[PDB]
Amino acid sequence: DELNLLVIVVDANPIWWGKQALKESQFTLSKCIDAVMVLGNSHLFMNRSNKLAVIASHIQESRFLYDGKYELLTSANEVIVEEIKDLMTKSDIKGQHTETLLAGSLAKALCYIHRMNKEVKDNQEMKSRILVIKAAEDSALQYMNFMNVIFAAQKQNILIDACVLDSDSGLLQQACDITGGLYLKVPQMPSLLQYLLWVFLPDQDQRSQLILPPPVHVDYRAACFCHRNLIEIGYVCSVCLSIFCNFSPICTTCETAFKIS
Amino acid sequence: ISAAFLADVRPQTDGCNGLRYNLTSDIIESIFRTYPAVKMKYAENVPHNMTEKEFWTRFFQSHYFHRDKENSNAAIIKRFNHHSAMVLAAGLRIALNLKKSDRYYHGPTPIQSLQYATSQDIINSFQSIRQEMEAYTPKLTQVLSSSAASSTITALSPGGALMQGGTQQAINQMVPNDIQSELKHLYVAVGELLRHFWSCFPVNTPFLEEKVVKMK
Amino acid sequence: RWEGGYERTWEILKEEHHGQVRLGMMRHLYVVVDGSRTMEDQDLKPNRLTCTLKLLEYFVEEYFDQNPISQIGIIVTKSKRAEKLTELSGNPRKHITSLKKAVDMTCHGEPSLYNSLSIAMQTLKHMPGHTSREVLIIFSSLTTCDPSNIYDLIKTLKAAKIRVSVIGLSAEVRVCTVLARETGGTYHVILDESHYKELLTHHVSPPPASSSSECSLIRMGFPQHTIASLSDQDAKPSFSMAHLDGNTEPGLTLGGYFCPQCRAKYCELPVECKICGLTLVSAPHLARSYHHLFPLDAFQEIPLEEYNGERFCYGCQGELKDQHVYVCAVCQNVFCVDCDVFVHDSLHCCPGCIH
Amino acid sequence: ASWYEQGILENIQRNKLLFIETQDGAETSVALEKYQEACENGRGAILLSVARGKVSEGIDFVHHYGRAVIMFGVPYVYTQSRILKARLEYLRDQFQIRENDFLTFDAMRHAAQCVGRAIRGKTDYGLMVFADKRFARGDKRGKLPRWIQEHLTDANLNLTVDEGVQVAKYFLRQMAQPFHREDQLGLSLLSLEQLESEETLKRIEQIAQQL
Amino acid sequence: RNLQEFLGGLSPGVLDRLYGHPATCLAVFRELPSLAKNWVMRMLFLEQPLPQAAVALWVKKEFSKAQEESTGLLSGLRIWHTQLLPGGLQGLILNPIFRQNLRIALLGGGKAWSDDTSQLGPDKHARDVPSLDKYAEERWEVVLHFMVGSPSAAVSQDLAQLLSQAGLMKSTEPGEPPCITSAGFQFLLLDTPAQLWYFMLQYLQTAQSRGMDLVEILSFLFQLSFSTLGKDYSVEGMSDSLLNFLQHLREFGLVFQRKRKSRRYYPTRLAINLSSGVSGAGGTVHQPGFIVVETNYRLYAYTESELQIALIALFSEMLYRFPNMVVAQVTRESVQQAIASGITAQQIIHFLRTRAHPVMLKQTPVLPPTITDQIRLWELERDRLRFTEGVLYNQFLSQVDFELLLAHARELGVLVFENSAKRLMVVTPAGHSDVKRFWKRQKHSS
Ligand SMILES: [Zn+2]
Ligand SMILES: [Zn+2]
Ligand SMILES: [Zn+2]
Ligand SMILES: [Zn+2]
Ligand SMILES: [Zn+2]
Repeated sequence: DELNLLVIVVDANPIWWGKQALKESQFTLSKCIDAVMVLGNSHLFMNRSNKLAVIASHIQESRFLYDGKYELLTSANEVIVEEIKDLMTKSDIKGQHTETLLAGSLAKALCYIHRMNKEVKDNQEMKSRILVIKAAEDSALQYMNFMNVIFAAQKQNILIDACVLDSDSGLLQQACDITGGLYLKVPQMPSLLQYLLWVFLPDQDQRSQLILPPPVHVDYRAACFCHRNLIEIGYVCSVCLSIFCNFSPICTTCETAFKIS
Repeated sequence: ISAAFLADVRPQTDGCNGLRYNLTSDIIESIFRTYPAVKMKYAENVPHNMTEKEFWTRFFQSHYFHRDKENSNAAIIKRFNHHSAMVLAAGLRIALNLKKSDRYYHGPTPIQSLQYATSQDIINSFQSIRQEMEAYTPKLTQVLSSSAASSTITALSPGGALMQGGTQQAINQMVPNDIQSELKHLYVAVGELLRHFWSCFPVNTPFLEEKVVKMK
Repeated sequence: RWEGGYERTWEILKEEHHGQVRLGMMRHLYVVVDGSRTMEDQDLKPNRLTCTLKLLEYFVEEYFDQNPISQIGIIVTKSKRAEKLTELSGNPRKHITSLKKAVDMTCHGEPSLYNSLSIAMQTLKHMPGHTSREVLIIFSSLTTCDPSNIYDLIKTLKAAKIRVSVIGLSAEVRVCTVLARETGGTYHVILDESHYKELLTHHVSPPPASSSSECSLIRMGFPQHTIASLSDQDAKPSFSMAHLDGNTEPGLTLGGYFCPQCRAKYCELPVECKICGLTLVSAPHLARSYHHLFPLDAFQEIPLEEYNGERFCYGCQGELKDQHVYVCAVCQNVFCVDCDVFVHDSLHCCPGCIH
Repeated sequence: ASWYEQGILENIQRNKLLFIETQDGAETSVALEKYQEACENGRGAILLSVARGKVSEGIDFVHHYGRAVIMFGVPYVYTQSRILKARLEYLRDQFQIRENDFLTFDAMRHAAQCVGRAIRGKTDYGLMVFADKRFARGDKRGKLPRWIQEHLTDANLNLTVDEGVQVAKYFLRQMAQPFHREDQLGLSLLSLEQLESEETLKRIEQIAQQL
Repeated sequence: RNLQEFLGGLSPGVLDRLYGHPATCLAVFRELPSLAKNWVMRMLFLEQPLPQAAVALWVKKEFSKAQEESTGLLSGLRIWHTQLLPGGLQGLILNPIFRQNLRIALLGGGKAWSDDTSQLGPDKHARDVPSLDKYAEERWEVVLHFMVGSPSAAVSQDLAQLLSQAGLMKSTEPGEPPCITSAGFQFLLLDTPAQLWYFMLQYLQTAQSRGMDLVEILSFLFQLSFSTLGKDYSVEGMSDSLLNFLQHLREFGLVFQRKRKSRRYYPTRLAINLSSGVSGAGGTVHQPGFIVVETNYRLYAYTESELQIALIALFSEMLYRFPNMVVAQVTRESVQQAIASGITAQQIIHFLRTRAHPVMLKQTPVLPPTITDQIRLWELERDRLRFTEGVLYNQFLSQVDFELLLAHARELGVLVFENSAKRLMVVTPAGHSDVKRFWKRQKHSS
C-alpha cells in the first residue's frame, strides 16, 4: 500500500541551454532529457505502486510531459519525447521574460499531487516527493509565490529536492531545509544521472539507512527595503511587516504613520 | 461561592462508626460567608462556651441543618430564599491600502546576480538550441561513462568533497558533569543579570543610568 | 382497552474574508478551558474533554502554522479556581505535551470565569499596546462562580483593550455574549464536532485591527544558524538558554543561534530573546502570514454545460467532468472543484496570475 | 416539600439557584429582583410561581429572562368555590355554555398568559414546556392561541423527560447561532421598497384571517 | 516457498542462462529488497569492482543486519560476484550478462520477445476480460472437482499423473481413481493463488522429468507476469517444449486459446499473479462471502457448486440441501475426523475467514472468537498423547558417569529426554547403538 510518487520539474529555459550549446560543453539538453527519462524509468521500475509525473517548466508556460524494451517504459519515453519536441519547436520568444516560470510549475505539480491523492483509494497511502533541476538563473519576482508554494508543500508534508547545475539559488536551499528535502549542486553535469541514482533516487526511508553527505548550511539574512542591503537587526513594521534599518515616523509601504508618543 | 457547600458536604460515615468530618477551612469560610449567624455563634461560643467539634455536632443535630405541613413548607421556602439571597449578597463581596506591493515580490532577499544577456544574438542562440533539439534522438552510452562513474563514486566516497567533514569528538566526556552544572549555574546567573541590564535600556531616565552602573 | 384486537397482516405486503483591512500581525492569545463536571458529558464522542483537547491540539498546530509571531497561553478553570496549565510561549511541542497530560485530568467543580479573566489580564497587563490581546474561552457549564462583580472586570478589560471570544457548548449565555460584544470578540455555540472544528479554523485567522489598535515600529533581529566545527579552534560549546529553564540537563550544543544584540544562545526559533527582549525571527516566518495580506478571491462558478471552452483543468490537467467549473477573475483559467478548493484553502495563489 | 425530603431539589439548587415566591408581595419583589440579578450575573436562577400569582399578572420577561417556561398541568380553578359554580350555572342558563368548556377556556387563557410573555420579538426565542398529558386532549389543545398552536408540532405531543431535554438541546443549539437582520428582509421583515411590492401586499392579506 | 527461495537454490548455470532474458532480470530486480534495489541501481553503470568496505560503509550501523540480509540475498542469487581486485581487495561487480540484459530492458535496445501479434490483425473470435476470468475459474473448478473424484470432471491422464507425482492423490489401485492424501487435503484447503503457486512449484521440482527446459519455462512465466490482461500474444517463436507447456497452461485455464492450432493466446490475471506466488496481489477481488457462521456452530452457504459443498462437508455434518442454500453444523466429531484426515485448525479458520459473508464482515471480529477457540481446543485434543520411541537408560550408579554420558549424547545430538535428579535419560533408537558403544568403551578404558 506504499505509493511513492516522484514528481520531476525540468528547467526548460532555452536561453541557458542555448548558451551552454554555444560553449560546446560535453553536456547538452539531450543528455539532460535522457537522464530525466532514465530516472523516471528507474522510479517506475523499482515498484509497481510507484508513480511518475513529469512537468516541463518553460518561460511561456508549464507543459505536462506526463523492440527489447518494456512496453510501458517505451510508451512513456515516446510520449515524453513527443511533448518536449512539440514544446521546444513551438517555443517562440515573444517578450523580454527570461526567468522561467518556476512557481507556476510547482503549483501545477502540487495540484496534480492533490488530485492523485484524492483519486488514491483509502486502502493505500501515497507518499509524494518532488525533485527539481536548476539550470538557468533564479527568479526574484517569484519569491512570494515560491514561499507560498513552500508553505503549502510543508503543510502537505511533501519533500522537495533541488539539483543545481550551474547557478546556485538560496531559495532552493531554504526550501530543502524547510521541507526536509535534499539540496546539492552537481559539479560534473555528464555524471548527473548517477547523482540522481545515488542520492535522489532512494526514498526517505531508504535515505535514512543510507549514509549521505550532510546538508548544506543555509542562512536567513534579510534585505532592508530602503536599500535592499543585508542586515542583522531591523525595525519591523507592525502594519505591513516592512523592515527598515533606521527608525521612521511613517512607513513607506503601508503609508501608515507610526504613532509612537 | 457555590450553593453545593451544604448539600454536597455530608457527614462521612466510615466502615465502623467513623464520623469523618473532614472540616476543611474552605467549607467553614463558605458557611461563614453564607451564614453570618454561624460565625457569630462560633465567635461567642468557641472555644470558651463549647468546643468546635461540639458546635458542629450541635449544628448537625439542630433544626438549622435538618430543615425537614403548611408551616414546614413555608419554613423550608423561607430558608431556601434566605440562603439564595445570602449567596447572592456574598458573591459581590481600519482599511489598509499599501503603496509599494513590489516589496513583497522581492522581500528580505537581497539584490541577486540577475544579469541580462547580450543583444539580439541571444535570440540566434535561442534559435540554435531550437534547431539543435528539433531533430533529437535518445542516447544511452553517452549518458554515463566508467571514468565519470568513478569520479562520482570518489566524490560520494567518505572523506570526499561531497562528504563534508566527518566524525567529531565527544565533548560530553571532555567536560566533567560537575563542571557542566557549574557552567549552567553561571550561565543562568549571567543571563539574569544581563536581562536586568538590558531591561533598563533604552535609558530614558536618570535613575536608569545609576541602575545600569550598579548592574555593571 | 387496546386488547380488543391487534393484527399486522397488512404489514406483510409486497412493496468569508473581510475587506482589505489591518489585521492581528502581533497576537498574544490565551485559551480558557472549562474543567467543571459538565466536561464529562458525552455531547462530543467520547466525552467533551478528550474531543475538546484533541481539537485544541489541532487549533494550536494550525495557529502556529499561520501565526509564527503569536503566543499561546492555556488556562484551566476547575473547582472555582484558575490554573495556568501552560506558560505563554510559542513552542508547539510544550503545548502539545501539556494538552496530552491534561487529557487524563479530572473534571470536577464549577468554572470560575472571573478568576481566569483576572489572571489573563494580569499576565497581559505588562504587554505592549501594539501587540493584540486575544482571549479564547471554552465554556462547557452554563453557570460560573465569581468572587467579585464581573462587570467591573469587564470594564477593566475594555479599558485594557483585550479581545475576548467565547465558544459555548450547551447554549448561549447572555453575560458571555455581552462580554464578547463589549470586548470586540465573537460569541459562538457548538453544534457538533465538525462545527467546533469550523469555529476553531475561523478563529485561527487574525481578527481585524480596530481603530484603537496601535501602530509602532518594532525592531527585530534575524540571527543565522551559527554552527561551530570541532576541527576549527573557534568551537565553543554552550548550553541553550531555553534548555537551561528545564530540570533536565541541557545539551551542550557546539553551535546554534546566537543573539546579535547580546550573544544569547538559543536552539529554537522563532523565539524572542529573553535577555534583551529582542524578537529573534526568520525570513520564512515573516512571509508565512503574507497570504493574509493578499487573500485569494473566490472564482466565478459557471456550470460545465453553460461553459463552452477547455475541457481540461488548468491546474491538474484533469478532464472537466464536474457539474461546476471555477474560472479565475484575473487570468480566466479553468479549475475543477478539487483545485478550486485547494487553491482557496491552501495555495491562496492562482498559477495563471503568477504567469 | 416533597422535593426537599426526597433530596432531588438539593441537586437542583446545586445546578441553579432557587427562588420561590410567597404570599407577601414585599418579599416577592425582593425575590424577583434577586432572580433577575442572578440571571444577569451568569448564575442560574429558577423561579417557581403559580398561574394565578403576581408573576403571571404583571411580570414581563426579557429574552434572557424567558428562556424556559414550564406549565405543570392545566391550571383549573378550584371548583369548591360556590361563586364559581354559581357563575357557571348562570352562564349555562344564559349563554348555553357548558361549565367544563368555560373552565378549560379559563385555564388555557391563564396558561397562555403565563407562557406568552416569554417572547419579545424575532430576536427573542424561548422554550415552552407543558408537563401534562391532559394538554394532549383535542378540546384542551384547541383552546391555545393560534400563533402558539400553529408552532405546536405534533412530533412534540406527549413526549418524555429525555425526549424533551433532547428537543430543548436541539432548539437551543439551532437558535443560539449568530443571525443577521438582513436575512429577515423579504421573509419576516419588510423594508420601504418591499412594502411597495404587490406580491408582498397579497402575502400580508393572506397572513390574516377573519372569523 | 516464495519465488526467490526456489531461484536461490538453482545451479549457477541455470541462473546465468536465465540472466540472458531481460524480463527475468526485471522480475529479479522487482523481487529484491529496497536496499538491494538501490545497490543494483548504483551498480547499473559501474564497470569497475566495488570494495566490500566501501559498500558496507553506505548503510547505517543499526541497519547492518538488513544490509547483510540484502548482501547475502544478492550473493545467493548470483546477481553480483566478487573479484580479486588488485592490491588484495575483493571488489563487487554485477553479472555482465544480467547487467546488460537489465540495461537492454530499461534503457532500450535488443529485440522484442513477441513479434507484434497485430500482424494477424484483429481476432475474429476474441473474448472479453470477464469471459477470460470466468474461463480461468471454470478450469480450476474442473481440476478441483477431478481431485475430489466427481465424474463431472474429466481431465487428461497425464494431468492426474502430475498429481500422483505431486503426491496429492496416490493410485493405490490402478483403474480406480486415486485416493487423495492428507497433502491433497491441505492443498485443497489452501487459497486459490496459493494452490496455483504450490502446484507450479511442484511442477518445477519435476520439470526435468518431462524433458522441458527450466530456463525457457521460467522466462516464459516471467514474460507472462508482465503481460497485459485481455491482450493476446504470438504463440509462434517458441520451442515444442514451450508449446506443450503452453497447452498445459491452457488446460489449467491460466491461458485462453480457442483451438490448439491458434496463434493467439490470452494470459489471465491468475498467470499474472502466479509469479508473485501468494503475496503481491493484496487486492484480490474474490467471490463475495456466502458462508454465514452462527453462535450455535451452524454454517449457512449461499452456494450451489458441489466443490464448496464437499469442502464444507470435509469437516462438518450436512443437515439440509436447499437449491440456493446449504445448512450444516460444526461438530466435534467432524472436526476430529478432519484432523485425523490431516486437516489443521488454521486452514479451516483461514478458509472460513476467506468465505466470510459481508453481513459478518460488519462485526469487528471476522468470526466468533468462541467458535475459533473451540476449534483450536478440539485440534489440541487430538495431539494430547505424545509418542516418542526410544531407549531408556536408568541404571546409572555414579552421577559423574551420568553427566559424562549425557554430555556425550548431547554432543551426538541423539538425546530425547534427560532427568539429572534421578539420573534417567532417553535416547533415540538409532543413536542408542552409538551411546551403547561409547558407554562400553568407557568401561573398557576404566
Ligand atoms: Zn508598514
Ligand atoms: Zn535600510
Ligand atoms: Zn538578546
Ligand atoms: Zn484541477
Ligand atoms: Zn488566476
